Amino acid sequence: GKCRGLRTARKLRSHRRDQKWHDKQYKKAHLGTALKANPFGGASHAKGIVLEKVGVEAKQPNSAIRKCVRVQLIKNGKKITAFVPNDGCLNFIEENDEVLVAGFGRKGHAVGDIPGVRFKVVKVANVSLLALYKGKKERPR
Amino acid sequence: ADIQTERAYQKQPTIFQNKKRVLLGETGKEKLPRYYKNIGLGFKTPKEAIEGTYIDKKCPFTGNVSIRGRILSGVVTKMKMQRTIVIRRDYLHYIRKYNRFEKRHKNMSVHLSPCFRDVQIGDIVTVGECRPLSKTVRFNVLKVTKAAGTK
Amino acid sequence: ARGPKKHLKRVAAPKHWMLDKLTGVFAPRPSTGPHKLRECLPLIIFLRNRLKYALTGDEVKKICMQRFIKIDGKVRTDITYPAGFMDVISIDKTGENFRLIYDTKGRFAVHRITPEEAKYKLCKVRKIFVGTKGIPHLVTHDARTIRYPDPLIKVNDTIQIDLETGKITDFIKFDTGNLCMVTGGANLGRIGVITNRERHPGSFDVVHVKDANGNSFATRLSNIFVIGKGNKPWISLPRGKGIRLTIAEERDKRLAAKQSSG
RNA sequence: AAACUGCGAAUGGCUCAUUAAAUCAGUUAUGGUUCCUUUGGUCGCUCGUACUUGGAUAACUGUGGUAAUUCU
RNA sequence: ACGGGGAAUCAGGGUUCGAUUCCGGAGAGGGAGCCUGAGAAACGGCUACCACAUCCAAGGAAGGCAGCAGGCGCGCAAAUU
RNA sequence: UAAAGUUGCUGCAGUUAAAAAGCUCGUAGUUGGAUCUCUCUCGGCCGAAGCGUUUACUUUGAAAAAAUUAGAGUGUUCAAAGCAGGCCGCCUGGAUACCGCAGCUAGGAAUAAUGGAAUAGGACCGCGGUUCUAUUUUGUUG
RNA sequence: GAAGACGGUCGAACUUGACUAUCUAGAGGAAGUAAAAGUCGUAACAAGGUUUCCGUAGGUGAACCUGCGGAAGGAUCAUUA
Repeated sequence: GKCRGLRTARKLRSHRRDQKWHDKQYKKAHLGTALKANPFGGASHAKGIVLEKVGVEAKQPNSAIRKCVRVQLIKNGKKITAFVPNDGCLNFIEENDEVLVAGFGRKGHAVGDIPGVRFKVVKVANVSLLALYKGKKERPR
Repeated sequence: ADIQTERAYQKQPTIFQNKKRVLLGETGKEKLPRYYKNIGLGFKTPKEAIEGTYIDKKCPFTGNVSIRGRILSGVVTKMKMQRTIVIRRDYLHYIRKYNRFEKRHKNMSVHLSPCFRDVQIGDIVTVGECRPLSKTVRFNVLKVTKAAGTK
Repeated sequence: ARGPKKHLKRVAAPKHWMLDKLTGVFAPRPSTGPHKLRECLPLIIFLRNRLKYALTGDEVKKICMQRFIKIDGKVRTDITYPAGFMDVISIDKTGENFRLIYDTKGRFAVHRITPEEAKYKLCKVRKIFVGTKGIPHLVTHDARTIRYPDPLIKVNDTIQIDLETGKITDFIKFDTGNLCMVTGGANLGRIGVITNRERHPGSFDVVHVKDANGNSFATRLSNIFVIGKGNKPWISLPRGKGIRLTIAEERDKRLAAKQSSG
């Protein structure tokens, strides 16, 4: 059982401090290895240069070729695989051009079918993918 | 005893001991009145301070120390320094989240005037705040209360 | 910081000035003078915010530089001159005299006094000391030094100063049973008879005071200003006689006054 | 106008790199210190050319140097 | 990691945040040393070194926007010379 | 941040879902059984009348920037706001509460700690006892 | 009363030999994870065809096998003077 004494505040506080490190979320947030290992470096978005276009096979229950791009982040130079969400949107991206990439929605975790992909392309050539998909804007020549 | 143990002469700066007195008018020693003051706040000057021969400029009673500020208490923990002791102040600090307390302590170095002869380890001392007397010392022992088990 | 500060932010100004928050970034930093920065009312606040004789600081300066404003019988042209407790402000052009006197809310009231009352002021003696080959000296809260005071005058007493000559004409001792105002703390601006003084050597003496309505409070001795011998003040008091109504009685009085009109 | 003299330029504004009982906050102390200014006091309290003393230097005039300066 | 007043959230309890207009501290590219002054180890003061950098007739001279605008760079990220 | 009683003080779990050390001793830490209902100034209504071992606790009282928060008043045209305003020169605001912890203060005395004499070095007190106060009651050490 | 010199002091910095972190157009080992939709077997789940598992030690192209001691989470809560 736990200590119930008027002068056990030190023991209770120290035990909570120690046992908080056994929480995955707390340790990830407060240890610093996750921020060092995070390609964005704690940022919500990041810019990169599209190194190439790749096709990732969906995980076994599903069958599809998810169109991603290998990009290299400008801020630090890391190589990232970023999903290109909608259909035909891979036709908007051209190799060796600027691209704004966000997280995939699960805070550094792969989403759905696409394995090992935790980033998605948000903008290409400083115009959003949603504007290109709907025809609101066009690629700058 | 041997008051003059330092390289410089030891004397109370306010007492003139070189007054001219004829030999035949001697009653006891020629002339050495002892300077002492009564510190405030109801504290009693120790008898050893009034009838002593020690020279201590940091003494609250016969020295050049004015007591003002906080009056604290502690238990004597160490007496391994010259005219200085280390006392321990124990207290309970409240942690609000757990609605509880924890034992904390602070060690305080206080000047011990030689007027308090026979001061042991573990007895209570009432100290008063003064000007900085050294790097770490800012309190002077004003009262000594013996420990409960001391016969 | 290096050296002294010269500005006062409007929000760091004393709250009893009743300055608003949108007029500017700065409040008029009181000049050095007889009264402390937080226990004074600058001349600009008095002539602009309280009396509405001026709309801006430029108009306050225009009034002051015509030498129309006297403080304690002397013309002052400094618009941030610190006027404090008991100080007499005379505007001879409009023929009006005021005495800076605290409200029961702790604010300096616009308290108009007769020209006969404007001839003198009460001063709480801050210290008594002997200097200059045995000459006794007295220092008041107003920071004026008086040589050769009465031998009976002690610290915490109240003297009466004739502003024309600036010498003591009367004095009240600090005794139990004497009327007093409170010049600081939670009870600032309250007037009552001193009941008892509990002494704490090496610390702050506490003085207990009883209102004219029977309410008892307590302050530090440094916040007590003896006003009159017995229960009779030696100065005029504001419309509220130092009796601090609770919020319920204030509400009731306001409602009664409102319902009496129309 | 200029220039000499006096005063301010140590305030304000910016930023958060440093900094882990350090800063800071509340609480006290300076009887262990300094304090321009403001305000009040003191300022024939000293037993020993005056109906006003001396030499400069700016500004100004004039001569200049350097590629170049709020140089001189 | 500037501290605090405080902010977000919150049944009770808490959790996180506080560079940011108020108060206190610190700094003025990095260190160091001073002059004047009541007050500065001041940088819209000086002296030197370190880094960067401006003009030059090559002898020398002059620097300090974490002030207000504004520019470059950085970046996901922030306005008028 | 809540949801997360998935960090649990309130308030979680540990047989088999993750989990009690192989087992004992043991210092610090934490927690510990009953018990105890004048006032050495006294003057013919007033004051030199005492934290009276102490602390923790509790209830006060001081003292504690403003802004923010809560909150009183106030038809910004409503509201976020603001600290204004209102009445035919006059009248009225610019409140108040809260402000952990530590420090100061004063009542209570349950609860909790602590103390009082057992080698009597014990409480009250009549009787004594070996240095020594610089005020002596009015022509000054005559 | 200037330049200047000596000696101190504060002391930036310089030369010199010694002690952290990351990008790699490089090597070089044994590892882990995912896709194994391929081979070699069959270790485990039924007494899984040698009951399984734990500690330890040794040996195997591999799951594994064997010795010693333990457990039932056993395939026996039981076996009779």
